[PDB]
Amino acid sequence: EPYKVNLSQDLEHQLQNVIQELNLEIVPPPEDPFLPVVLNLGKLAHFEPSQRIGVVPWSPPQSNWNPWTSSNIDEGPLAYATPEQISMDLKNELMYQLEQDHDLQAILQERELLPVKKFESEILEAISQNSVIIIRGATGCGKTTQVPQFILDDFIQNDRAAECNIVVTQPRRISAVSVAERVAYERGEEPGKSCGYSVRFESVLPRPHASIMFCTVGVLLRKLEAGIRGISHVIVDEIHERDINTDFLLVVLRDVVQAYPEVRIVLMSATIDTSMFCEYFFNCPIIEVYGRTYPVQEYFLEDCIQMTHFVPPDANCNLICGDEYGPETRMSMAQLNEKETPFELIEALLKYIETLNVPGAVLVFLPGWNLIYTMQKHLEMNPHFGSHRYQILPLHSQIPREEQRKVFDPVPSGVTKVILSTNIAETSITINDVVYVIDSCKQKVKLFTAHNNMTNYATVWASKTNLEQRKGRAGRVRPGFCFHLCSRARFERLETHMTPEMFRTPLHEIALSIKLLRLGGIGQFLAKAIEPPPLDAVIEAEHTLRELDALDANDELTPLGRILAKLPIEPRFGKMMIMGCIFYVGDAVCTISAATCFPEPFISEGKRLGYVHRNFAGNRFSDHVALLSVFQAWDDARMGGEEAEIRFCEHKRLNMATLRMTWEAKVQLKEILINSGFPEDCLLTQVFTNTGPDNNLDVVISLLAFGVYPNVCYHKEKRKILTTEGRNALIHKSSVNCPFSSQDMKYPSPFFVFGEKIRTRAISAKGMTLVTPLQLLLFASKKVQSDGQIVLVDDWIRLQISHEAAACITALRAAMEALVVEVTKQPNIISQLDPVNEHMLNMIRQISRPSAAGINLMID
Ligand SMILES: Nc1ncnc2c1ncn2[C@@H]1O[C@H](COP(=O)(O)OP(=O)(O)O)[C@@H](O)[C@H]1O
Ligand SMILES: CS(=O)(=O)Nc1cc(Br)cc(NC(=O)c2cc(-c3ccccc3)cs2)c1
Ligand SMILES: [Cl-]
Ligand SMILES: [Cl-]
Ligand SMILES: [Mg+2]
Repeated sequence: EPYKVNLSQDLEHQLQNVIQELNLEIVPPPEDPFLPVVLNLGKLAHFEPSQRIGVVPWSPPQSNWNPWTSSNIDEGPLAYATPEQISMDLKNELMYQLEQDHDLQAILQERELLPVKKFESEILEAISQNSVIIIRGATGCGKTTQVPQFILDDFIQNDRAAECNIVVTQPRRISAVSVAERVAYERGEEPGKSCGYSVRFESVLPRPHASIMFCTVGVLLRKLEAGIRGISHVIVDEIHERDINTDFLLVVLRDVVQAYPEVRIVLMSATIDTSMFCEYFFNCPIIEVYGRTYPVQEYFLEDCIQMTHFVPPDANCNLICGDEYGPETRMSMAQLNEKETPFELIEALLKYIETLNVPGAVLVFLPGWNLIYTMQKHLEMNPHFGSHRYQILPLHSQIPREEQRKVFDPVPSGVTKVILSTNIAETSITINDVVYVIDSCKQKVKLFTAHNNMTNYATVWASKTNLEQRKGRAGRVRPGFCFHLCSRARFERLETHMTPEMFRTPLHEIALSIKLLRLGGIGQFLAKAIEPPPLDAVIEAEHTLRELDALDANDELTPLGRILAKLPIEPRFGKMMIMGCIFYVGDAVCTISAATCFPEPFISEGKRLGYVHRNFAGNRFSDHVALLSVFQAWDDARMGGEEAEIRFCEHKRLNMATLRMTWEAKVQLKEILINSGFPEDCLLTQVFTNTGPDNNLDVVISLLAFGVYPNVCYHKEKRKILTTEGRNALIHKSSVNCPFSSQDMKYPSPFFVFGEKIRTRAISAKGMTLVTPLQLLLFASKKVQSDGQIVLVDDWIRLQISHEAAACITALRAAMEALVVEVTKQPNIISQLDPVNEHMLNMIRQISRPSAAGINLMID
């Protein structure tokens, strides 16, 4: 039914007077109430379109240049020091370290036994003679940790240390950091000397000479605006993962290596068909790397049920079982849901592994942290799996690096190490005690569908290549056992390979990177990829960027697009942050934005929020206000020094690591807006109240509606909400807006904007913030139609509201867009806006108020 909006007569008129002063078109009302007219003003201001394939330039290392900071070395000995001097000094330093440090000699002795060591000479010849090589070999040979070292030490030992600066790309944040720490440790160092790392919002720079930067590809791409300056070698690691940014970088690097053949590219791959990569890079050589494998006995779901005598409480391949297996096996398998992972069978399998009386670690492949937590809980219930007999360790990207390194530690005699792992343990790391693999046969992939703005953290079937790779992890120390939890018939219906990310990932961020780097057309450049993305993804990226006014009608980068290109967040949040700067609430909007890059700081364990966490929300029915209020309290507690911070965080059940990384990310976002010319004064920390009148916070909530659009919903009763699609959905358990018990919430408005629309067995809105009907019209709606008493918003909900208010508010939206265009041309103008534009912003400030829509959040 149409929702009744109670806005005052004075507000009606003030809106009309601002639209008067903007000399703007109040789209008049229809004659026939069944001829509904579109209120949506077209664009009221544009960027002067520009005229319409570039190569990223390359230059080699040189002694007076810091390639990591992209700046001349002017202070210190290294400003004038000769390459010969630098090389002699680094060589002398290294030989002396090696002859003095006994713990270091011992570590080198371990290095010299890695399978890859035998191929050191062959690898180094191939690189010295070819612009591009591929190093191919089984996971655990030592490609990742040793090859960057082999190259550096080659230069150091041959008196040319100064001529060597290596970029190593990794498809994951966790790999870039872990490998940097591991390689530093192998060289008797911490990151910051010969090794360093750069990931989104965190870096430890290496020394400028004879050094290795481990990064994520996203970092190297954002740093390319000035070219690859002072680097001898780009090692692209784990190319077989088909991480989308790695696929993208291979396009860039192939044009680099064609134009600048003195550069060295080294691609490194697990044992897959690398023909594609070889052919792509002008039939470059492939260096085979190998060492001792062992046979691994493979079993499937039928073999597992039979040999454990286990009994449980697309077509279904658990009803298919051959006649060489007994009837209780078939009857038991046929009771298992293929969409579930049988946690109880995994327990039974661990117990069967005991009876073999061959000691070794068990690696369990589980798709996400949810099934690792679920497995871990289930085990730590049964006292059989206590400290006396078992060390059960989780391995996922989000647990702290102290805990992640424990998977490599050895375990007391008579205790069995069990690793409950994501696919990090498939090809990117090697745990050395492993004799037994239990394989869920599933992957976790983020699927996004634009048409309905639906996110699905999907549990999908692994590939045969994934099952073969997972089986290989059992056969590094002795003959091993791999227990696949899929039926033999399910295995026959598995794809050979996962879909590459390039085929199933939104491309608007890569599109911005192509345009910032002057590489040509989005379509044109992506057509040269090794396996190009689907057309509809390209069209969808171009549509997103034009709608944001990041591209002009000639598909060229606007001054707005150039700032969004530089901000390492979702473009829509980038634009939200520019709007925050204009309203002088930049700090708060940079915090909302930074927080989307990290897990929730609330340690809530998948249950409904308790009293302490709900309290951070005040009277705003907003997960985002809760998050801003946590940061304000945390930042106050931190005045008391580290231990006061630790105590505040564990007394409030907060993840301190997440609050610190989010804070660092906010500081970096603010720096980029500063260097784009936004004044310091629009980005200051602003104390606020989450209970009393606060116009700064009202504007932040208006801008959050813009940021998360089109995620709007309407509350019916209890946890039931109506989505943009006219569809029924649930309030996420996580939300301060989820009813703790049977007490139903009394929302002063039924409208919510939210961070994520999530598909599981149902549709969920996670990260929910109540907005007024005025904020809906202003920033949480594209198309609005009026019959003259009733408005239809994006074809999914109706408001009973003045035709004049609705059209006046839609015009404010259009007026606000035009100012954003003008502000991005010259950001310092926000200091000194002409009066009509201040009145426009004051009107948005006013209709952001709860009072503006007849709401008082202090009276329930
Ligand atoms: N943090 C660590 N602790 C212990 N061993 C490690 C660690 N990191 C790597 N290794 C060991 O180094 C060896 C080489 O690993 P890596 O270079 O990743 O191989 P590849 O890249 O060829 O798969 C393996 O035996 C692995 O177990
Ligand atoms: C473009 S290139 O390939 O020639 N070099 C290159 C390659 C890669 Br991967 C990363 C980086 N730099 C960084 O990641 C960072 C630099 C800083 C910084 C700190 C203080 C002052 C100035 C810069 C912080 S992170 C550089
Ligand atoms: Cl191996
Ligand atoms: Cl493929
Ligand atoms: Mg590797």
